[PDB]
Amino acid sequence: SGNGAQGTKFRISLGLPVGAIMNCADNSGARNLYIIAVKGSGSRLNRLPAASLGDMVMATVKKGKPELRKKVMPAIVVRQAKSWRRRDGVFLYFEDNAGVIANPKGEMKGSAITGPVGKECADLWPRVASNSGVVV
Amino acid sequence: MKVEIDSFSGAKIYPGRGTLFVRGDSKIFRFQNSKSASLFKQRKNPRRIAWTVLFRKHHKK
Amino acid sequence: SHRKYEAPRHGHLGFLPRKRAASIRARVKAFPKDDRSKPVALTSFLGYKAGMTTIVRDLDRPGSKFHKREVVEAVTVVDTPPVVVVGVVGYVETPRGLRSLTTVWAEHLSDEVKRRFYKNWYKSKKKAFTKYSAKYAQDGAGIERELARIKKYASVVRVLVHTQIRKTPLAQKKAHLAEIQLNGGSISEKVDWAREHFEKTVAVDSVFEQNEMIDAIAVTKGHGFEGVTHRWGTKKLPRKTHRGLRKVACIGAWHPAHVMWSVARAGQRGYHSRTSINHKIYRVGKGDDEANGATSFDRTKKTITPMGGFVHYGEIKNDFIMVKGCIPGNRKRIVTLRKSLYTNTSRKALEEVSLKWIDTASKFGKGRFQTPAEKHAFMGTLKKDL
RNA sequence: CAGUCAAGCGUUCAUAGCGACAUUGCUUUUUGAUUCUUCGAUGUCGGCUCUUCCUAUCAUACCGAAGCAGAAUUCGGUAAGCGUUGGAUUGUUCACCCACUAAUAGGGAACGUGAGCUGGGUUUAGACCGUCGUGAGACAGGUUAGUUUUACCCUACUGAUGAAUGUUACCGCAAUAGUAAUUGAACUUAGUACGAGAGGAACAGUUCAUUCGGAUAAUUGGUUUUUGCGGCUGUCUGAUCAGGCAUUGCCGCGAAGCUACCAUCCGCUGGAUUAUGGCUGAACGCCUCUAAGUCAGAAUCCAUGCUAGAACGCGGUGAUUUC
RNA sequence: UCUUAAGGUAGCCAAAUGCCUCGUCAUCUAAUUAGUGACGCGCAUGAAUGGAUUAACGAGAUUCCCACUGUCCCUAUCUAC
RNA sequence: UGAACAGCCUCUAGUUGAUAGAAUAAUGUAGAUAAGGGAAGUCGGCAAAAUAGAUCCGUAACUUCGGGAUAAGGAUUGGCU
Repeated sequence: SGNGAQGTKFRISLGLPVGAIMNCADNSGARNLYIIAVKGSGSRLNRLPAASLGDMVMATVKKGKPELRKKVMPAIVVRQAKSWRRRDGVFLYFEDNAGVIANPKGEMKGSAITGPVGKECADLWPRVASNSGVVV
Repeated sequence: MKVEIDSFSGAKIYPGRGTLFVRGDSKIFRFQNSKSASLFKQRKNPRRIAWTVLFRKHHKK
Repeated sequence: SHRKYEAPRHGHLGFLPRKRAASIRARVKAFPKDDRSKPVALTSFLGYKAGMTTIVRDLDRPGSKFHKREVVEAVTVVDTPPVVVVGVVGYVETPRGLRSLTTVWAEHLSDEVKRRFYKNWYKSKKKAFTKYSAKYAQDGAGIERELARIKKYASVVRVLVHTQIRKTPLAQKKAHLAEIQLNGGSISEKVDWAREHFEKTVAVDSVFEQNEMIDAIAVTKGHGFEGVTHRWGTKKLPRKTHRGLRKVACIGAWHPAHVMWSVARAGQRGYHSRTSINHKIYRVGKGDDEANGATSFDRTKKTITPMGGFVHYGEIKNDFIMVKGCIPGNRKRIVTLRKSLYTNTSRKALEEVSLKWIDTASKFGKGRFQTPAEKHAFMGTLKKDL
């Protein structure tokens, strides 16, 4: 995670490599995100920084508000839609994949969340489960 | 623990088995196998697929 | 010049050479340490891998996310019929390593072990160990001399065992015959323990018990001749590659003017002797007992055999070990079981494991029930059910 | 790349770290200088791939000195075990940025590597434009287009057999050979130590992750010739049931199979050490880690553990053929 | 202030033409030696040695967008030969 | 069938010739398919894939007033009476 770790991430199998355009979930004024890095990444030769649910990432909003388009900013995936294995043998998935903008400490820059969140990112980032509607 | 019901076809899902789809409005669907999973992505109607328990209930067998 | 990005060595040099190992039975390259304080018992066993499955247990570790909540994890089934101990051999050490001197057998021997010694049972004169039994049919007249020789000498005595190939549901009808180094008690206790155990069945619930850090020794399943990329893990070549994209591109610079040993290249993949460590046995179960696949929370009579049985194997009417982990080898493969080599804890080796639920789902596909009575109770009657 | 002396800088202090004037050298990645070799041809930039090697260390391990209160950060020592990334533009080597990182070390193997690739470059012929030339044309001045040949030989390698030790079968030994697991983060320790405050540590324990590795298919996900079941099209067998063909007619599902950090498991512990700190103790009646003796310790090294068995290194056991 | 026969007028421009040069600025992109719009002492642009402009066209050359995808992250599977 | 001497099936007619047979490793040549992501791969989106007929709704800049234009971007299509 970095700093925002009340609990570590058991490995959620990767489903959003670099360049992915994952939707924006908040009330910030953005619409969709573009993954440009992974914080806490790996490093293997000719291997992308591939993130998953709850990975703090760098991203650019390609599209929206003029003060939120075209810059570098941290983000938190909340929805993956690549099916991963929880410890208790259940593979769940979505069809949307999305994240929120964050600050480098971990509160959301936007004060709402559109849609469900995951239990993993709920346990891993506490401001989300405050700001989520539902949690699964 | 407990053993469950297919969200399409109505059959016991012993855990370890199956997948779990969630919609954008947070709707939780469970599927024992890719037969029921792919049929829901093809939006097949449970009251029409003739081995579904909803078929069983709608045709009273 | 110099390699434009640094990357790992693709593959592990220590498992060179990658040849087909010697036999269908795995060699054993080490044993537990000999110590007189432990009583005289085995250190190993030979069972068969019959199928994999995946059970539900409780995790109990103070600090996980899933402390005292549900998990479900992969196990492996090894059919373990209690083997017939006959005979023992003797090793004495030298600066040229160990050296054998003696091999003593039981008097009566079985059809399975003499079919191990034969190659043409359909045409044999049944002449096995006959003058050996002529040395037998006496008290110790040409026997107790080598027995006391082993007592006088011979630091390591290994029990010979052979499996029960008639009790496995296979069609091989030929027994495996292997060894166990006795690392309990002192030497005279070892040899008269074996002298007792001549023609005697020895069992896994006698040698082992639950929550034990065990080892598997197996020749992994064969996979023929092989391409370099799946044999070693190399990045493929692009589409525009005249002569082949499943290749390793360079194989060396100019000088060394050869192909170096480490350079990845084709060969055999599969059928390899390996030995894995750190397993935990999750059930010691009995074939002369119903409810084999029943845990403490279930308490319903159901065997570990799935409906329709394990694919390529069948029924588990012997005793069985249900152990954690991916042990190598496929179904029907003889695998050598072993105790540990080290007294680790990690706060892992000593965890009490609770059995809650066992997937007896149909491995022949993706099963929808656990029990044919359950299946009939669900679907009701059928056309075939009059 | 690395030293020697010390004018000074370093608040005061040459040497914490630096260091002018001089100086003695060391490597071949430069670039020259040469022309010793191949001009009856050594395929030629760069990149993609892949092994191995150097230590002149960027990170990891242990330490020592700091202008080290703590945090960080600088110097030095041992070691080459382990790791050294995703992209932008550029044909690019290099560069310059955006980031990730524990860190983005220099470098080599015929400026590794073309019967391994590609052919963007340069490097023929087509054509333009620019400048020069009276023209022919010239230009490491621009641009666009331009066929990238053979392995069946020998040797190496990787795997495979295989005659000869009386025959045959079985059980082992181990001389030899390689070796790997590596690196963070969270909690707690602790707002503790420490610090005027602001700030703010490390050891141990627990829990996961990065990179490598080696297995495995129970589930999941992938693959369909099971042409297995069902559906659809056009035409043929008078019609139906059934099917023929469309180079697997298409499509949904689908076992058996194989398979992914795209699935789960798993990666052992004993010793001898170097830098480094010491004990006893001289020479040098004081002192001293050193001269004789000796202790503690690294990812080192050697074992354990692992990997095939010398197909000319061995051991045991069994049965060894008649009318 | 000299000179050559006249000394670049309409235009176009880092252009298929610009050495320095990866020009300066704007745009483009997280990020651009590319592209794009401008600026002009433009080494060496410029008038049928044709200038500029342009609908439609074009197996021409080039940058971005959308959908798209095994090109790749990272490979795997079946068939025929 | 079909817009059709497209591609497919058949009639008449001609043929059934091209070395076979056994197993079906690696790598090929030819085919295809792939979960999440969607040029990041590459010099360059080369290759490959995705849109594809008919009917109807509707259509920008610019224009040499002829075009652009099937622009774009949507909808329905089978069978039976």
